[PDB]
Amino acid sequence: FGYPLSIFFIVVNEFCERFSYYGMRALLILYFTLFIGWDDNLSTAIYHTFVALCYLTPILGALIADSWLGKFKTIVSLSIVYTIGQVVLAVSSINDLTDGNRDGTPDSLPVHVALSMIGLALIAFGTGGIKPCVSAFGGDQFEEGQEKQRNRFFSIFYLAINAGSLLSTIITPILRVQQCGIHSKQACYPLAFGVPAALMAVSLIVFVIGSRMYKKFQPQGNIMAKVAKCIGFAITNRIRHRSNKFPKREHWLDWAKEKYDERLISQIKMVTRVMFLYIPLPMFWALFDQQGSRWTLQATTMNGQIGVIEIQPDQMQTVNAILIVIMVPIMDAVVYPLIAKCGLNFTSLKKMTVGMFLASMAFVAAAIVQVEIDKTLPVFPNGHEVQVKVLNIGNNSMNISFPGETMAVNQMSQTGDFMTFDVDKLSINISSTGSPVTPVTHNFEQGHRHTILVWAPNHYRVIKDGLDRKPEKGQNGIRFVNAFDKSFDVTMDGTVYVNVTSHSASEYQFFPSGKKSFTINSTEISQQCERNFTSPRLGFGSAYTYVMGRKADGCPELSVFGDIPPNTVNMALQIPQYFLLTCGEVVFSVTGLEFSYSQAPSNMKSVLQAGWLLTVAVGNIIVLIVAGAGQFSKQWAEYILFAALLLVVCVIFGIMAQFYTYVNPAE
Repeated sequence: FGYPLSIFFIVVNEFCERFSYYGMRALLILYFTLFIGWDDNLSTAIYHTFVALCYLTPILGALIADSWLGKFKTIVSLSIVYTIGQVVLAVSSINDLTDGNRDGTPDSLPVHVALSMIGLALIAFGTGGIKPCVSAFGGDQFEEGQEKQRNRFFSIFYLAINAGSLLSTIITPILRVQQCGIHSKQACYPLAFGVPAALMAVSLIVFVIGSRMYKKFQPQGNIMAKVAKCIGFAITNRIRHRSNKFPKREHWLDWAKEKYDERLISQIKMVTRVMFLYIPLPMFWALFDQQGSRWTLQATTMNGQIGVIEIQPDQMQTVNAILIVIMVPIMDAVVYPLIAKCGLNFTSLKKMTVGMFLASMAFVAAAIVQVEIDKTLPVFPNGHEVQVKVLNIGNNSMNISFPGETMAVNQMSQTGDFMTFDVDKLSINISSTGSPVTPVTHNFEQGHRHTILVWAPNHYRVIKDGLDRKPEKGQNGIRFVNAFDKSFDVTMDGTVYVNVTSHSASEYQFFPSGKKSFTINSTEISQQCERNFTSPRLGFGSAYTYVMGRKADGCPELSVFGDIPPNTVNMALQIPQYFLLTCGEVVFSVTGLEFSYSQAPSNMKSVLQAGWLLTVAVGNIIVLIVAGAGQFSKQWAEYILFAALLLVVCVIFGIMAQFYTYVNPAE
């Protein structure tokens, strides 16, 4: 190979940039959901504000590059700002800052969240600035060699962007969940945010110099005229005047005489036409980004596919990337067999319409899958009702008499699932074979779950659960229940249960996933029986009750009786969702960019990109004003609402496609 290695250099630049951006996105959503956790709606709102700012930035970056700075200076400065933002956010994620002085001033609102917002704003600025420059500059470098140098360029660059996304998401998710082997930090986010910063550092080192050969491009889009036109006709028509000439045509033509009256204004009219076409696109773009955000939120509460290997909450975007790559080549031949042996030809505008329809199908599938999830969800009753279960810890079976129903609870067994009763209508009676009926005498507080431990017909007690608010942001929980005459203490995974009183229950605390061993110490159980036991498979968001009874020799035996079961649905459902949304994105994006490009002069290729980015940003703002403001129901509500809006936009775009004059060899 030749000494000029610019190809490797720029493709490495692309890899690093995309890697960092997608890692940032995934961890952003899963951390705003988990660590700070203002609210799910607020989290997705902040994520979509970040995305909207990132997609609004590129036009500002191009204007700043046009104004005073140079292309190289602009790109390097924006890369530096992007790296600084990532680093400062990563520092914000870690909570420790060792200081000689003991004085700590959080500056009213927490330093954590404030530094996080500053970092995200900085990285939005940086990414928006750095995104457009590289491809255009590489094309302008040596377009002459279209024969095969240009072809190799495009191929390697495509491989690069595709890979930079996939590895990004997978590796970021993996890193996130790692208890690092350093000074005690059970945190997750510091290292995961730190990793992409190194790639930006290297890429900036990769882009240190131009190897004594580049080219300079100051003018981009002529923003002066683009604002002058608007201010001109608006001011001229607005002021109190006769306006006896043409309402909008004469002023437009006049200002064209005043300023650029040449191909400039002609092509401005040209694009103003193709853009009025873009106008209704926002919904599709809003839907794809809302997808990323709230789907990573819905995947948070599904199953995990423990299977052979856990899938991890934020790896469904990996499904998106994989399918994108695989089908992009498939689409060219299989899905376009030309006329083949049928009677239809398939046009770009109806291709975009079909893409919107496929996206609507993706979101209706999302809605039905979301409904399928609620088949198993902790209800947690509202006030004025209580939720009661009975657990047997004695050596005999009792017949528990609920109002209207009586069931027998065997030795070392529990009743069915939690049953809710009215506070005023609750009357529980306890009796066994040959024993008198003993009614319960306790004041059950409304809106709470109660467990009844019975070891004798005339002996019972009431224990409140106290988890009426789900596993909160935590994963899974556990209690311990004492069936021994004397109390015991247990240390499980380093956490110590202290003085679990006789015939009572221990309090709740959360532990990480996996099998955990515990050691139970008491004066009632001697040292000969090994007091260590290992937990059976523990799921996400679950809670279990462990009862320590007497064996034949009296040594403790394990008793697993779940109250809140682990959530189960299998991410398979996210797979149809992602297949359909992928197909949609592919066809829509490719067709639109090419058709928009085909009906425009080569001179304003950048203006179409600006329109595309503005469309995506407006869609993000729409998702913002829908998600942050509207809080009525679960994911199903806005899923259905977005599907309906997208279908309406699809039919409107079809009608618009029925009436459009196209263009010709642009002349």
